Amino acid sequence: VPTFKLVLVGDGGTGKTTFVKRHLTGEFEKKYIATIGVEVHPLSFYTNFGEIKFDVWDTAGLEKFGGLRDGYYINAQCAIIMFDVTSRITYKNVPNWHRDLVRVCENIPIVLCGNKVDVKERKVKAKTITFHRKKNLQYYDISAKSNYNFEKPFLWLARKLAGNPQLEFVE
Amino acid sequence: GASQIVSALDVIYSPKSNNSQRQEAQKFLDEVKLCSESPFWGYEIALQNPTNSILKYFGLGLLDHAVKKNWNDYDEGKRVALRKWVMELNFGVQDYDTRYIKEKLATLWVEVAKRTWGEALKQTNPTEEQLLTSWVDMDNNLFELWNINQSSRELALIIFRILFEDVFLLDDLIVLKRMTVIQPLCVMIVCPIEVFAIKYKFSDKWTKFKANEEGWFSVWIPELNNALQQNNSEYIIRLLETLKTCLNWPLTEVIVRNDVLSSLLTCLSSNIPRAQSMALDSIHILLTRPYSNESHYQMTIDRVFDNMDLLDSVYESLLFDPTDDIDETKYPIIKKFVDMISCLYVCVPKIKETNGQIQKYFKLVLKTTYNPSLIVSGLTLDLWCTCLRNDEYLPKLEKYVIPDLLQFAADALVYYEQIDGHISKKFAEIDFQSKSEFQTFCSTYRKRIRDIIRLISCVELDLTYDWLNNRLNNYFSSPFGQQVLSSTFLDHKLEPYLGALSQYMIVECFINGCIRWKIWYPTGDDYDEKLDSILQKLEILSNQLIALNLREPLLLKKQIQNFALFLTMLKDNVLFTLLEKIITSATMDYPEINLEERGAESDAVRDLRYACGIELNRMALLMPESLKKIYPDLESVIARIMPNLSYHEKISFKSFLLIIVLKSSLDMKEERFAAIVDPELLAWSDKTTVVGLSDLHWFMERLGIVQIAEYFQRRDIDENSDLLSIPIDDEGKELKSELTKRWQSLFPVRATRMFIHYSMQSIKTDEEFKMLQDLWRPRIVPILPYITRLLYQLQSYHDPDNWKGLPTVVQSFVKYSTIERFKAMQTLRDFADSVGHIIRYTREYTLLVLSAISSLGSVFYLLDESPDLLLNSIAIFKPGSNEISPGVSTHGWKHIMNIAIRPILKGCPKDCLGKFMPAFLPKLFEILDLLLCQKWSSHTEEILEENLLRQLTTVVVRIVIDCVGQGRLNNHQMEMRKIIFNDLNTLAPFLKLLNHLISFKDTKCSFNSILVMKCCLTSVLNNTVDEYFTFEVMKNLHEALYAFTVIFLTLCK
Ligand SMILES: Nc1nc2c(ncn2[C@@H]2O[C@H](COP(=O)(O)OP(=O)(O)OP(=O)(O)O)[C@@H](O)[C@H]2O)c(=O)[nH]1
Ligand SMILES: [Mg+2]
Repeated sequence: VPTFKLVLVGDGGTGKTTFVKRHLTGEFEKKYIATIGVEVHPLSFYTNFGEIKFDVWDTAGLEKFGGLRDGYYINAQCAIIMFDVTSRITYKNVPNWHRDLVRVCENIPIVLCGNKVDVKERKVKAKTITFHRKKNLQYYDISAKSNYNFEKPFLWLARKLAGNPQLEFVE
Repeated sequence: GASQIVSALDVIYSPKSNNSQRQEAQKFLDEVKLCSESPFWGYEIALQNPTNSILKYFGLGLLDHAVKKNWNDYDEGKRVALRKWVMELNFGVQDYDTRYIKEKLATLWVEVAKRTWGEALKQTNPTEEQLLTSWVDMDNNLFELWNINQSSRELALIIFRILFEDVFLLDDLIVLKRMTVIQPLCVMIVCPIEVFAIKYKFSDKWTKFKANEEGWFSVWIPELNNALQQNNSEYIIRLLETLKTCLNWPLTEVIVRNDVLSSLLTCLSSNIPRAQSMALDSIHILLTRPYSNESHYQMTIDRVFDNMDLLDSVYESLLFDPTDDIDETKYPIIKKFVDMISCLYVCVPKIKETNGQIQKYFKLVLKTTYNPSLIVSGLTLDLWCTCLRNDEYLPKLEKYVIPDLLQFAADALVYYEQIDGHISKKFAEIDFQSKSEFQTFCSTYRKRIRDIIRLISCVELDLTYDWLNNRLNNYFSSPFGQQVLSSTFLDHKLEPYLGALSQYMIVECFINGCIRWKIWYPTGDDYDEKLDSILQKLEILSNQLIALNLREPLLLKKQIQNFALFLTMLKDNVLFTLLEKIITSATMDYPEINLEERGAESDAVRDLRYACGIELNRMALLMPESLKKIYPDLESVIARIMPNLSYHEKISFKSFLLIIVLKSSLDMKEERFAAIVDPELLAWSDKTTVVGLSDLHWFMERLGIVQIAEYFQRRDIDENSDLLSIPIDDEGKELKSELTKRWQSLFPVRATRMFIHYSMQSIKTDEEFKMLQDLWRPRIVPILPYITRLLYQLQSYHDPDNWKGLPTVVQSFVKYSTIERFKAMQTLRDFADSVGHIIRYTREYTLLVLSAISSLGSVFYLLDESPDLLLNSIAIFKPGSNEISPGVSTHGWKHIMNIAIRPILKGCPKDCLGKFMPAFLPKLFEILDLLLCQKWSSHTEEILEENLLRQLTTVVVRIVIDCVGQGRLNNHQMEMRKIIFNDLNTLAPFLKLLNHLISFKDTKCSFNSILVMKCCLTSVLNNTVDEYFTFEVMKNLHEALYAFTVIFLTLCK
């Protein structure tokens, strides 16, 4: 079966490690724990066209702790730029993460995710998310606390990688 | 040993390693990164391990950390050694270096350049050593790098890309401190020395930093041209990536001298999609950049507009069939291209059309407007609107594009989101997240299409009129047109109805255009006969539409709403010939359907009639004088129509007559007013009702709960049975209809509200206002007690302690009837919900009646019983348990305060304010205090309840700030403050209410109350009030702290 290395990147404390945890187990973590270095978590999905695996690299989002800050992107085959609508600073750093990312891997599919959409006090709004409209990035509002868009990023990336828009997940 | 580093890197990058040993290796490598001599180790690793890309990248990462975090600590020797190492690594690039290695080498070079390049220029005649430390050779070194080999050429291109991005496009902190010496140096290196001399007069110390005399542009562009001819795709893409960053800032002379735009156009005509995207971005940048010399700008726009055939060919090449699967490699390019084209229209007036450039441009824009995607068309709709609304362009469009743009806009005014398999949906799954966004965008798109049609009608009225006649005639002969004409009800989700509705929206747009023509035409001597022709054409169009005898109620509603626009213009005599048709067609009977069964057909007919009433009343308000000419014929017509018109609409037409009678300067107002009104308000004074209102049991009986009990008995309904499981039957429906019909006319709250509201809707003079007050005082003052009794009953209805006297059979039904939450009934639960709806609807209309009576001013406020009557009705006290109005919904209190109390306070005349407020406010504040205290004592559906409580609190806060304002004032607040503060009886409960607001859990309410206090402290203290304030306010309690300190300092004084 195919294995695609996915690098999950985003401003620290935006919910990167909660998202991959939620995909590993249906649980949810309340604590904010600063991830140190990178966490490697093999994900897998079942689809009408068999099985695929994402070897997700959950990178640390803080300057203090990013070990090989951008060395992790080497040989990446997809990426997710994670920011949370609750704070506009995390979104303002999206272009910086995109520079750091495409600089190491040119043509990989990249998905832009707005996290923590469950809370009604979103400070990032549709009129500001045009960054994705500009960079040809696929955007999704998501929440690790709500499954409504919890599978869209991986679905889109699987379609792009497999070259098969008809691919769809099942469980 | 480096072998340790290699092992650690393998541990990190090895898939099989667990995260714990990854943490171990990472900690080791962080210590290495933090070690002394880190840059030297990085350089050694990078130079010695060219084959292992991971390890080389790690070494470069060490160097980058050194230059990016320790540049301040290093002395001169270390800094020059770092520069030497970076330059040596860059010159050593080879074909086997991966792309990211080249990117990293370029990043190192750019960092060192930003931090050292040209720092010596700030001094006068810098020494040779100062030149060396400032990296005088950088340009010469790059020129060396450019010629080493192909890989070094690509590396140099990357270096330029990153350098210019950081210097100009991004907010780099290190550059903000050096702009004055970096940016001029960039301009120097790219531009020839001669060109540079023109803008800058600097001395020889600068020119020594330049090695390529002609500047780099003389190198990149010949390279780009030679790559294009050879069709070297990769090299073209790299060159465009570098060039895209350095077209905005540099001097225009170099751009023109090298003929950059020619190369960009050649790229754009190349089949390479990446090259096309880069070239479009570059051309847009080149068009929008600031030009110091306008001759160059003229040359640029002339070059673009002379190649409109090339752009059309490019667009044709980008197009693709989207039916099966949209091509995502070219769709973004199409969006970008069409985005560029939409920005060129500002250049049109400066183009000298020698060879039909403007014609070709506008036809190209129109061609891009036909694009299947709605985003692509939405890009150009704004262009079309702006071009149409600026008189400069209209000659050009008129001669070129208007007749075709009209046809498009007409054919594009459809409901995309509801058409099955529409080609536009294919792109919706890509451009939009969810159907909500798609529908919102479709609504905006159709709005802009309607604007286009409206403006085309305004500008080209005759052409559009001929086109419209032809279109409608062709349509209503088509089989869909015949189905629409020969049918009474259509699925308003299917092709026939949607098509007919689009035709009627087009007609509406034409009418709006005709209206705008009155303002748009320059009011010359020719204006009169032109407007006469427009009126005749509109009259003919309206007669043509009427002759179709359309009966589909939901389309007939749109037809009526369109005809409403005609009459804004049409003459007095034709006014009747149209109004009679409107009235007699909207109020037709529909034997095919039994009305009041709440079926879709009955709802459509009800909406039709309600909209007809609304339009008639709106028109009467707008032009009462015109309708005076034909008023008796309107009386005759409406009398003719009354028999088959339901009460809920008898009122809506009588209000229209009333508006004409009052505001049309028609003589003998009093008798007509009596004839219109007295029959409707008569129900209030009915003696059985006057006596009945004083008993709650009679009120329940009239509401029908006794009949509900009998119905339950005849069906053997167990009071404990779950009503939701029991279905409604024929007797249930009949009883529902009977009850609602009898109730509606028993308490004519709607009739009163309509008559009072429209009567006072607009007044010209205080004399007319006095006349209206005289007309209303005899009829309202005797009735106010009964309206307040009705409200009293509706309040006491919600109290469970009250309906305890009713039969046990119906207890659950009544209890359900009080449910608050937010189609035809099917179960007894729905029946109870409908009874609750009846009660709530009557409550809302009673509140609106009380609010409307307030607008009569002296008639209401000046009464002695107004405040007691109004308050006793709302606040239902009970002996013992002092809770106010038990069982009434919090949403109910929100509506009460928002509709009745707040407008009544706001509407107090200042001559009557002396009598009303001193008797009203005390009890009002006391009631509010007790209320909010009781509800907050109790503090998903629970979250919704809390939100409603917070809403009610905000409403009370709004009332308070209206009363005394917040921390400037107006006459109302200034006048009221005298009453509030002078009357201790008012002040005490006012202070209690304010304090309770201050201490409540909601942030906004508490903060706003704190501001009110901040604005109120200095006045209240100016005896018993003082002590009460001190004690309670202090024990209760960021300007809140400021107010607390002021209170302490003042009272403790
Ligand atoms: N409201 C909301 N909070 C979330 C959501 N997902 C995660 N969080 C919060 O995010 C925090 C988890 O911290 P992390 O996931 O480690 O933050 P991070 O993005 O991984 O950043 P680093 O730890 O620095 O790598 C918890 O406090 C959660 O409450 C979400 O979907 N909605
Ligand atoms: Mg984390």
